[PDB]
Amino acid sequence: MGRDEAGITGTWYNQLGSTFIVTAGADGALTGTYESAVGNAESRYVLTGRYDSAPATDGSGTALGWTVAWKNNYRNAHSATTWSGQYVGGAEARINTQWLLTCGFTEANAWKSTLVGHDTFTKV
Amino acid sequence: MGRDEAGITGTWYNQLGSTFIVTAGADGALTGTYESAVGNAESRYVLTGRYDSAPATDGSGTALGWTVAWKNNYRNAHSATTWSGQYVGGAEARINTQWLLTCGFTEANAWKSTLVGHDTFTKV
Amino acid sequence: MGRDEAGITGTWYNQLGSTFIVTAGADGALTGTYESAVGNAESRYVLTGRYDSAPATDGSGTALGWTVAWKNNYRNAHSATTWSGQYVGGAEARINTQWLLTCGFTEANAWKSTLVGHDTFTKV
Amino acid sequence: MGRDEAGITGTWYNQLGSTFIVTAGADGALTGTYESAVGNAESRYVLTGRYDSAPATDGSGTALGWTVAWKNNYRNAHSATTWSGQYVGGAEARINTQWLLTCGFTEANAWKSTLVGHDTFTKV
Ligand SMILES: O=C(CCCC[C@@H]1SC[C@@H]2NC(=O)N[C@@H]21)NCCCN(CCc1ccccn1)CCc1ccccn1
Ligand SMILES: O=C(CCCC[C@@H]1SC[C@@H]2NC(=O)N[C@@H]21)NCCCN(CCc1ccccn1)CCc1ccccn1
Ligand SMILES: O=C(CCCC[C@@H]1SC[C@@H]2NC(=O)N[C@@H]21)NCCCN(CCc1ccccn1)CCc1ccccn1
Ligand SMILES: O=C(CCCC[C@@H]1SC[C@@H]2NC(=O)N[C@@H]21)NCCCN(CCc1ccccn1)CCc1ccccn1
Ligand SMILES: [Cu+2]
Ligand SMILES: [Cu+2]
Ligand SMILES: [Cu+2]
Ligand SMILES: [Cu+2]
Ligand SMILES: [Cu+2]
Ligand SMILES: [Cu+2]
Ligand SMILES: [Cu+2]
Ligand SMILES: [Cu+2]
Ligand SMILES: [Cu+2]
Ligand SMILES: [Cu+2]
Ligand SMILES: [Cu+2]
Ligand SMILES: [Cu+2]
Repeated sequence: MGRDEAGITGTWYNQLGSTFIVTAGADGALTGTYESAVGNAESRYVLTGRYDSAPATDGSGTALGWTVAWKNNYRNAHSATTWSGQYVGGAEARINTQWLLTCGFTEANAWKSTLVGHDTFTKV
Repeated sequence: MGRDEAGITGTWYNQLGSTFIVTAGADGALTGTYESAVGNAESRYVLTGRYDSAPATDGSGTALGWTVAWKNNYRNAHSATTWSGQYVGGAEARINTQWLLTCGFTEANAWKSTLVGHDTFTKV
Repeated sequence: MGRDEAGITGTWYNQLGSTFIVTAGADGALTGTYESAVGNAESRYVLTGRYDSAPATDGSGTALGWTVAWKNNYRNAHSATTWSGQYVGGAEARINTQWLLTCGFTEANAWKSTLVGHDTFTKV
Repeated sequence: MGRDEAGITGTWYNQLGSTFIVTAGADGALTGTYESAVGNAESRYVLTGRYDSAPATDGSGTALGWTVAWKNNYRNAHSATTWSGQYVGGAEARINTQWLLTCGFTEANAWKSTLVGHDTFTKV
């Protein structure tokens, strides 16, 4: 059992109103679905990732990350986002992330292929 | 069958001499192992990710991403890296990425928790 | 006179309690001092940057950026931070930024040379 | 006199074929012009920045950064780029950077306001 397996598993919301539904496995796996409130997206997309299933016990956060490729049965935005961040437990648990969204572009446009941002997820 | 399922599946090397061994599934899954030539790492770590399994056919790259949590049976660096990028096919295939490495830190050190970099993977 | 010359000029505070004191020139220059509440820093450091002195008038923010090299008469942390972001006017004006902190490192450690984060500045 | 004042001052080119013309001052100032080979840009734009004028002498690079706001007498792309990186001296001197390009956008589009990339500058 990962230390924060129960704390991570569940439904999370970010500041854009997107919905992140995840299950943390005892082995460090993250599996679930993502629904983005913004951009070229509709409904749920598959996500997978990893988390540190034996974090430090000195008050540090729990490192994790996951990926969504923005293809599902409704749309294909030819892009992928990875979120990299940490789970912070407690009364108001949070997942604090930064993210990289890469679009599949021609070689001449590679310089403008990647957006960077930051999302904060909470359980309410 | 994903368009670039065969082109992605296999063993990749980046400019640091790290080894990225991946299988692309027809459904958009990436599964495999990562071995980093640098940092607080030894041997292979589980990785999972996603890729666009029906990319555009106008010469654009194929968007993808994956995560490694830096825990295995030898070490735990209490951190996770996500790579976000695109697969570029052809005679000298490449996966061009940018990445975010987040460490699990205390709340007071969250400002210095995340490194950013860029890795280029080739098949030789 | 830049459109937001008066709105930008002045004293700003971020969520870490750092102090950003800036003057915007009519030509697009930013000049001032930065005092960081965290890290290897003490007192004020010179900053310089640029801003869009004729922004759009459709409600968009005003793009800007600036650099601090972390050397002053007290300390030298052999590093530089650049903030890239936008000034958002109104009752609760804000400068929303993302930033890159690069340390001068040996060639073998270049992969871990750059931190990424995000700072929000307000006038109170 | 900054340690790398002479090594930095001059004309640099990146992998896109952009031209970075800079003067390093003894006080740590960077001043000059930037001409981008790509994007919504034409001719030269003002740049300003800072560099560590007393770097370590253990083989580490010299940290620096600079900003361009993409307004000049020809065009205004309502955006700013900051480059954060290090000067690496020697036979084939280099400035290795990562950069953040922020567009002035409405509040609803702030999530897609910032591109991230990496540029390598050389003297030839
Ligand atoms: O939206 C998508 C998929 C949805 C992305 C949702 C993002 S994930 C990070 C964040 N957290 C979140 O909860 N929600 C957002 N994938 C293509 C992302 C194209 N751009 C901007 C949007 C757009 C939508 C429709 C038409 C054109 N654009 C990327 C920026 C860019 C780069 C270069 C040239 C032009 N544009
Ligand atoms: O190394 C790791 C795991 C290995 C990471 C390998 C990276 S993935 C991106 C890149 N592509 C690649 O192929 N290989 C590298 N995880 C903790 C990463 C701690 N820092 C730097 C390294 C280190 C090793 C040992 C002791 C201290 N550090 C992060 C930087 C930081 C931030 C704040 C304070 C101090 N340091
Ligand atoms: O603090 C500095 C200068 C102050 C930086 C303040 C930052 S600007 C962005 C942000 N907004 C803000 O208002 N305040 C912060 N420059 C060296 C920054 C060394 N690291 C972490 C701090 C530290 C302080 C003392 C001793 C060791 N570290 C960088 C992370 C790293 C990378 C690789 C290996 C180890 N560590
Ligand atoms: O080009 C500019 C100014 C030139 C930028 C040149 C860049 S600096 C980093 C890099 N190193 C370099 O040497 N050269 C490049 N400023 C607006 C940058 C708009 N986007 C992409 C380009 C574009 C040109 C014309 C029309 C539309 N786009 C940003 C991506 C985005 C985000 C959200 C929605 C849509 N697009
Ligand atoms: Cu430990
Ligand atoms: Cu954050
Ligand atoms: Cu654009
Ligand atoms: Cu399509
Ligand atoms: Cu790249
Ligand atoms: Cu440090
Ligand atoms: Cu305009
Ligand atoms: Cu922001
Ligand atoms: Cu470290
Ligand atoms: Cu020193
Ligand atoms: Cu670099
Ligand atoms: Cu777009």
